[PDB]
Amino acid sequence: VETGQTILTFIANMHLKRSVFCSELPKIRSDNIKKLTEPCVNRNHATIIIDTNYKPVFD
Amino acid sequence: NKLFNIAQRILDTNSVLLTERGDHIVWINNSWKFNSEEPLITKLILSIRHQLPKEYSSELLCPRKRKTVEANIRDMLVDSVETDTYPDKLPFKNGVLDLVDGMFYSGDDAKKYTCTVSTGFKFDDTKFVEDSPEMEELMNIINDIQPLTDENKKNRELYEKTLSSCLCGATKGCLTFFFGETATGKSTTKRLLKSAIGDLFVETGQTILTDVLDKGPNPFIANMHLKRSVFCSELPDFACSGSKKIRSDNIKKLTEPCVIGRPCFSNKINNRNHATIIIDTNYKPVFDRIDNALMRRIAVVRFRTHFSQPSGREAAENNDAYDKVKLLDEGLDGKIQNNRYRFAFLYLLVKWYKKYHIPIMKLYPTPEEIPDFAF
Amino acid sequence: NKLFNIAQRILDTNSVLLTERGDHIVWINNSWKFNSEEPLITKLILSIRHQLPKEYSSELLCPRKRKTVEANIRDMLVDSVETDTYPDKLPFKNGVLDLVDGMFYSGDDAKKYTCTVSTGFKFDDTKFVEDSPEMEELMNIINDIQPLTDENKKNRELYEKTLSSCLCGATKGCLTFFFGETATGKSTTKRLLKSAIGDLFVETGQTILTDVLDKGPNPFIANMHLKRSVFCSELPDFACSGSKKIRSDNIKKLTEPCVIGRPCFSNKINNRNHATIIIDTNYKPVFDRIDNALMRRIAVVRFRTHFSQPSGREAAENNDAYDKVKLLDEGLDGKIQNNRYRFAFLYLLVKWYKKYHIPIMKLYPTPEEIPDFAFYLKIGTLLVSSSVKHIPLMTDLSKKGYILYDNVVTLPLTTFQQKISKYFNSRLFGHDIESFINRHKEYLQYIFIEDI
DNA sequence: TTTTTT
Ligand SMILES: Nc1ncnc2c1ncn2[C@@H]1O[C@H](COP(=O)(O)OP(=O)(O)NP(=O)(O)O)[C@@H](O)[C@H]1O
Ligand SMILES: Nc1ncnc2c1ncn2[C@@H]1O[C@H](COP(=O)(O)OP(=O)(O)NP(=O)(O)O)[C@@H](O)[C@H]1O
Ligand SMILES: [Mg+2]
Ligand SMILES: [Mg+2]
Repeated sequence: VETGQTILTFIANMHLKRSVFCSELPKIRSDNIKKLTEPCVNRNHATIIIDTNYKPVFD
Repeated sequence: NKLFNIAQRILDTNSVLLTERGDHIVWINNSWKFNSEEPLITKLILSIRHQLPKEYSSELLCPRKRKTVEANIRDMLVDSVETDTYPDKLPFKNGVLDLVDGMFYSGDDAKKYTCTVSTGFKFDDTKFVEDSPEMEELMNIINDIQPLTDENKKNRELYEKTLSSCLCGATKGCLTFFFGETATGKSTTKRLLKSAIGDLFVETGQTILTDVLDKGPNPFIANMHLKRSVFCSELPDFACSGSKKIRSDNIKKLTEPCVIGRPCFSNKINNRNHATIIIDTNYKPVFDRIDNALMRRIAVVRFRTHFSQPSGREAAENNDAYDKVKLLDEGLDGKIQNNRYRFAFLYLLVKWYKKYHIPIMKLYPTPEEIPDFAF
Repeated sequence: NKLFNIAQRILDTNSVLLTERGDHIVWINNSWKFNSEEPLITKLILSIRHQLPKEYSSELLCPRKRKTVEANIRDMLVDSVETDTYPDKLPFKNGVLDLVDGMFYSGDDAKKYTCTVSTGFKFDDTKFVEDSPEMEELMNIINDIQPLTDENKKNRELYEKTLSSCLCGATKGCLTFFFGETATGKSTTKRLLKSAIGDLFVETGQTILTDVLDKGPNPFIANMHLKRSVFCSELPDFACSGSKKIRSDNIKKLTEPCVIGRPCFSNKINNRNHATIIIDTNYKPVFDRIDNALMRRIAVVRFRTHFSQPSGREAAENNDAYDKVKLLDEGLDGKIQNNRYRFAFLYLLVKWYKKYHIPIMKLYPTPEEIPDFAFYLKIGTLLVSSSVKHIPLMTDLSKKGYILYDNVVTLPLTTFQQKISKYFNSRLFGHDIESFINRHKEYLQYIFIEDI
């Protein structure tokens, strides 16, 4: 699954997928980061892989 | 048992098929059709009654038994066959026209290409020639909107390539902007396109570019399924106070082969993107995020001819945004509305397709036309 | 079998059709009717039972067997048809009135023009005459609201043209503003028009102007499908604070032949625009952005006759917003509501349509009425744009402050500011001048007319 | 269930 600047900054399009891709990180909303770790938010089965162009800055 | 054999015989003719989305497509009157709010399977059961044997035909006249046959058919349909896999076929209400050669297929020949959408009108091979005065009148209309001058050569070619892309059913990698001032012929071009392709043409609202799509039913997105041309007219002056500056993420989704959106009282959320998306603009677009991905997704076609009235002619000739000034035809919107140029603009589109989009179809961006992309 | 034969003879008469929007239109009582929540097909089956032989008519008295016939009918209707394609036909509840002629058609003659809308009242030829002693009173009313004088000559003609175009089932390219002070006759004109065309007249809200048209269910715009006259009322002085301006985005959208907007619990997002859109005003409208594409779609009709009570008459004869003052008629409002002038006004509209909108129907704008367009109108006659006709004249252009830059034509910002300060002050157009400078910003390719 | 509501 591909998704941009929505999950970091689609609940149905995250269920049972083994991988979720986010691109061009345009903060990163660390509260959202903590949410994707838990198995239940639907069930999380995805190695959420992010590709970046520049060094990211957290909140 | 007898109604089970009727359903099996109907299924043996491959006139009902199931799509991965969940549609039931029927083959009535030389055209594949699907509709979630119309008894299309029963319409086929009634029409197919002439091909079944004599004793099986009388049983199909009672409506109640036709729903029994329909239930049997819907239970038989477990598999799912891919549809609309031919990007160089033009579906009409009575056949399919090949865009590489000039051959038109009607009947079982057109059935091989599972074209579930259609133009909505029949193919009449009497005006699809080149001759007849409709073509001569139309060629004057087009040559005034986009003159054949050398400075317009690249613009005229981009104009031809974008319009001929509406014939090809496939995913298009660019979003074209029709830029011009008032009375430039953009809406005339759109209305000519609509009569040429008919039901393969849909107009959508502004929320497909400025508003987040994922919320509730979205008929403005669900109606673009398999359409080959989407027009979003009247781009507002976002470069002002109190406005929404399009959206750079929507363009990424609108270029993807799959678009998410569901109709009312329906669960089908996947739509296939086959449309050349053109936006009618008096102002060139601006975006919240200018990325590198956005660079190869936008093309601009500029209209620089003013169709003025005899009263306001002198002022028009002293305008920078106009290269030619012509005379407005009051009785021209009526001719387009009555579909007079339906099969002449269609021939022009077919010729442009044969010249440009075979054997490879692709649209290229023109980022050196937007002030924002200059930096 | 027997109920299948009945359904086939019903389709042989072509009394039920399927439209491109999925609606089943039926031909009952000399009119094409459609309704998404009414049993119109079974209504036709019961009504049409008299044209069937004896053995078939008796089986149509059972509601259960009329549903079987209806179910058979919907299965045989596979192809759509085009509807409402004749713009010069006025459909009534019992026929269609030709506008190019005075002919009225009722029967199979009116069936050819598949007009799915109608006024909703039966046409009366005994009142559609001319003499009609109510017509004298109607002439008295109309000649007061829009007097027949030399000063109110082009305004009276525009008034007649706008009201006549409400009979045409085609797309109108202009939006008309009924502008006047209080008690000038705008609502009387609206109520007279509503009485004459009936259900072809619809009253809509203010959202269709000042908000987006496609943000989910918007019944205020989906009710204008196939309507020939749309009225908006009382824009709340948009030039003042706490107001949302006209949003010229919708003005161009409302002119297009198709307007995007959907009703509740439906996916029909395309509506056909056949409407003359008229807005009653006490103040001139103000738009968010002024464009040449906006000045091409605006017309204004002025109302300048005051109908006052005897007490406050003298306070109205000294007002510059009124040209004439007349006694208010207290019983006039109730007479219009009773459709007393229903057919006299219709005869007037048909006569004016024959005078103005034949053979080509088109509404023209009046940019010289809106005060917001004055700046653009002045600039249109103040400047010449770029080049080509002026390169050989640059020898005489060395003086008068003209310089050379980028080898076409140039003018410094200070020079243009000083020059434009000499034609009109910045007291009212300072923001307008700044907006023009910003939009056309440094150098400015523009040449004065007097320097040519 | 969509709209209504958030
Ligand atoms: N080749 C032509 N010859 C004569 N009249 C034409 C021609 N092309 C267009 N017109 C007319 O010119 C008018 C303006 O065309 P239109 O399609 O509205 O352009 P437009 O740019 O979309 N208008 P706008 O929305 O203000 O930008 C219409 O009445 C057309 O019928
Ligand atoms: N020709 C006429 N002779 C006498 N009275 C008339 C005439 N025309 C209209 N009236 C009456 O004059 C009154 C005021 O007219 P009205 O239709 O309310 O204009 P108006 O512009 O809508 N008022 P306002 O909403 O404040 O702008 C009403 O009671 C009408 O019935
Ligand atoms: Mg236009
Ligand atoms: Mg009023």
